[PDB]
Amino acid sequence: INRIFHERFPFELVKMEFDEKELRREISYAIKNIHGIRTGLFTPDMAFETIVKKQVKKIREPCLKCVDMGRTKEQVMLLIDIELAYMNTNHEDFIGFIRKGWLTINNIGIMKGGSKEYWFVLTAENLSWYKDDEEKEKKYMLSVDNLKLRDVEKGFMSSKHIFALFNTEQRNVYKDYRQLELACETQEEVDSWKASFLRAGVYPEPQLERQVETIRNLVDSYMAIVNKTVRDLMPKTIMH
Repeated sequence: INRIFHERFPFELVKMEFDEKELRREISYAIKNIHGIRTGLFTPDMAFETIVKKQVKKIREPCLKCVDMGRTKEQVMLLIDIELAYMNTNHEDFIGFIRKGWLTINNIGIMKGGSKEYWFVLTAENLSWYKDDEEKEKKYMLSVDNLKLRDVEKGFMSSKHIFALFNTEQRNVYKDYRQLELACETQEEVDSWKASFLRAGVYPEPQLERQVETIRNLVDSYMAIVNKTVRDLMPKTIMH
């Protein structure tokens, strides 16, 4: 049973919730107030320390519950007070810081081999084509952003219904050979694809924020260490 604790206890340490909006408000005001009258060149350190101390002070609750599940409690409190006395930034911290289907190729070059069906996956973020349906080859990748839909130039006979994907806002050609014409058996599939591409985001035919996020990245990294330590001392302090 006393080893149910020491495995329930980590659960009590992860019941803590943080209001990120209030957190970013406090970080911003901390940076501005620390510089005082100056505009500052580098991110202040006291902004990091002030936030971390506020979060560490909450660990007292689960630790006292674990004990209940005089001298023992006094030791636990002391082991938490000493966590607020010094910020050891050398302890392994960050030092120095939608639609799928088979589609054929209409414009065939030497690199295409022939007019064959390829497995195509469309997501909100990117586009991918594969020789098979295992989605492992990753032969061709194309981004949804900076992409535009195009129609086949007048004169093409609709033996197969085709839509074209052409990247227009990138210097990366993304292997857009002959405008990357993809054919379907019926027009309904082509229109469904075009709608899917546009829904994905395809074109239809202060520096203070970086500092705030950098502080947040550091605070989370440090508290990962602090939680690891308290998870280790509590099973030992109570035994001793």
